Amino acid sequence: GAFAKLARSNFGDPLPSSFAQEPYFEEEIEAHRKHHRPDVYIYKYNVSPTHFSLRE
Amino acid sequence: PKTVCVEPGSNRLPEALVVEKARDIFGRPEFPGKRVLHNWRFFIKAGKAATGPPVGQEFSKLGLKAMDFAKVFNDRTKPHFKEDVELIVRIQVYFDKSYLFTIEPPPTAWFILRALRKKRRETGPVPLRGHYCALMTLEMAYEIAKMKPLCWGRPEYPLLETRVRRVVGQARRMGVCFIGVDTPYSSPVKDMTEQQYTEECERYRRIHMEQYTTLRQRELEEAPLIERLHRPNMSPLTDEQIEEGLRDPCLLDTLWRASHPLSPYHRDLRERELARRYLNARGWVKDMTPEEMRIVFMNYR
Amino acid sequence: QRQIAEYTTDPPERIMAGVTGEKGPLRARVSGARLGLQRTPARIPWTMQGLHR
Amino acid sequence: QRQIAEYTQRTPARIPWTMQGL
Amino acid sequence: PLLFGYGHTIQKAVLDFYRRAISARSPFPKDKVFLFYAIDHITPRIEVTWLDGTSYVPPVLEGASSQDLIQMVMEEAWLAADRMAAEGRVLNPLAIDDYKWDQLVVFKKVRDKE
Amino acid sequence: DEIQRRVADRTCVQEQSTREVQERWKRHVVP
Amino acid sequence: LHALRPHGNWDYLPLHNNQEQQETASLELQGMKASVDIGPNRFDLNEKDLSLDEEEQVEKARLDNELMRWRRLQRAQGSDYDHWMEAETRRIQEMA
Amino acid sequence: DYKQVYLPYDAAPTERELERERRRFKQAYHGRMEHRKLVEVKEVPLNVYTYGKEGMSLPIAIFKDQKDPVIGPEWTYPGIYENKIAAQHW
Amino acid sequence: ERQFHLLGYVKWPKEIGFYNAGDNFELTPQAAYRIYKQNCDETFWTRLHNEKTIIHL
Repeated sequence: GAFAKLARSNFGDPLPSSFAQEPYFEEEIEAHRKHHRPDVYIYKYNVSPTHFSLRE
Repeated sequence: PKTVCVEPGSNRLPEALVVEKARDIFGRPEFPGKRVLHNWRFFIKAGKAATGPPVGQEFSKLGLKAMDFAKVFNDRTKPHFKEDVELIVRIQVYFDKSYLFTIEPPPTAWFILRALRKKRRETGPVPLRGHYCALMTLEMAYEIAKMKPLCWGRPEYPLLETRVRRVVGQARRMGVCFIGVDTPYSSPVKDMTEQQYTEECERYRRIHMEQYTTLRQRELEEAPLIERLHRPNMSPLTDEQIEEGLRDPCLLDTLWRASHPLSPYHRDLRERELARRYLNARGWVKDMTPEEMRIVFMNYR
Repeated sequence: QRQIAEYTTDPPERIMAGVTGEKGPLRARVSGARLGLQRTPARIPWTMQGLHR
Repeated sequence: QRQIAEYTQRTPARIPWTMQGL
Repeated sequence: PLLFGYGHTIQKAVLDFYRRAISARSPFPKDKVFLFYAIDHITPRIEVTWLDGTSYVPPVLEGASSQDLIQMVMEEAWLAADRMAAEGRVLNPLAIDDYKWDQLVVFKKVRDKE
Repeated sequence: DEIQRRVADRTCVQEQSTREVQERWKRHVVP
Repeated sequence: LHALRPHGNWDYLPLHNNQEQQETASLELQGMKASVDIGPNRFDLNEKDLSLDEEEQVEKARLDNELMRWRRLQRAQGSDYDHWMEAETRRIQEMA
Repeated sequence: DYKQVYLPYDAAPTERELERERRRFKQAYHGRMEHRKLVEVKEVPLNVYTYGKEGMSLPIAIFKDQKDPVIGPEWTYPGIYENKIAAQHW
Repeated sequence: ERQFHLLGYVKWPKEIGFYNAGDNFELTPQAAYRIYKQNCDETFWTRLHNEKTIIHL
């Protein structure tokens, strides 16, 4: 509706998209964490202020 | 009775004044390196000053102005040029509709026609007609190839001994017979005999082979970084040559074109690696010289 | 000590040492020391299973 | 005795003028 | 300066990145993009200094493409602009320009093709 | 060994910078 | 229109032939046209410089998966006896 | 047209030698293979000793100040003696 | 068992390693130390191998 108001025209496009036959997603991390995660490890697991995970 | 110069193969480079004028007119402007949209070649007379029909059609199709090209060509080519002389204009138009043109001397066919005084449709191939055209020697071909190098920044490269092969191939395709080839004897000498001329040809041939070998080795060992990236190379690089390559502005475009996977640089590298694998797979010992392996193949079919 | 480090290390090793990706530490860093392939987790997706020449 | 007897940087690129003059 | 003997995908990707940075979206990207040659056999690298002076070095590893380097640089640019806006820096906004008109020409070309 | 032999085909550097050092250490310490 | 035609001021530029002869043409006259007049000089702008949005990426991934499934189904659609014989014959002719 | 600048020799030839050289050069072979047929050459110059050896000015000039280049001796050009043997229709 | 032996994995004694509650192949610290003591000077051994041995210890 924002772009419709910007263009001063009514858009009547039906059925934009269905989800999927098997819609699978991955866990998204914060905009800064997901790229500035430090390689900090303890005995056998990764350690982050927000996540845990198995490390090898 | 007067001879210009008696020296074993010293008349290679043209006159100093004509070489300077050729470096002036036929030059290599600094190419920007942008994406090339079109590559055109035309034949334009330098004496006349007008907008050619084909170049005008090309510029109108591309939406460009032919009058600017005509003006710059008539301001750069009209002086210090003979009357009614053709020149090869190679235009490179980029995706920004910006065009850069270079001027080049007439082709070998034009040179041969001017040297033989034959006009149009006065020559034809032997398998088409059945008879040779006007007889020629392989000395006018040398003088013609003198004025057609690959780059006017270094007129000595490529070698005349290699240019003459292509120009004589073109003349033979045109349908011209020669005295040194296609004929068991050359033009006779009045002051000399046959055996003296034969032994003189032998000694001149061996000394010219020595000169050709040393000049080829020199030119192959000393080559700019652009030539190292565009052509094969097996010699070490000097610090002064590295500095000159860094001074060169086209180094960026040359490096990018060479890094392109389908470049001649990558082609030669893959060929060399394939030859290494070939030697490692079909070599008698480890230190098998490629020449020794070629001799092996020649002796063992 | 510094000379032995710089003499035993490699250019790709010193390049990929301080690098960290979106998935955390690089798989090369995590599984470069493989005490048998029975321990390796094999976390390569089906889209990445293929490898060019 | 026998052996001693035998013994005795970062530079700026040059942009072509067709790209640089503007 | 010299080109590696074996096919150097890293060198190719960095050259493509420089090409796309020269062709990047800016009134005059030549004032911000600079190329340097390292005769000391220094590995090819990129250094982006933001408006606040902070520097980012995208690690160019084996297998990374120019598109990957551009994605990394642009994500870090978004994060850096967010940091600027949070610090209180007044940033120039994105708008329509001649680069966008040329991209519209390319988009119409693609639409007419397929 | 299989890993190293399959990696060395498409490796970056063709020289023996680190592998020769490893072989030297092995030949000096192991036997 | 004849007055205000393009390159019409050239008739008034050259006041005399003396200045035109004194003006020596340089090689820079050929390269001065290889630069755009208004904008900056750019190396290339292709389809690979068109950024994709999230919905465009999803659409492209769905299209690629559909193409994969379509290829997998065409491999079985063309699995006819005569078509397989033709395919193997062409493969033999290509390898030989 | 050709312009005779200097004579390459010192002994003027005779009509009989000129005619015998022209008749000897009038015939030449074509190709080097089994399908080899003798053909006649056209446009034979009236002079053979001073046609394309030394002492002529070939009209291949491109520039105003560039005079018609003079033709030098046979040995002043490198590689011609091996070209006369290897530049054939192999 | 067929899939196990087809993929090519071996049933080691519990003193060496075993598949833990998450079916991950966990290696005994004693086994890791003995593997280190045997493969100290091999060609493939690395700083990461020493780090993982300390991790297991």
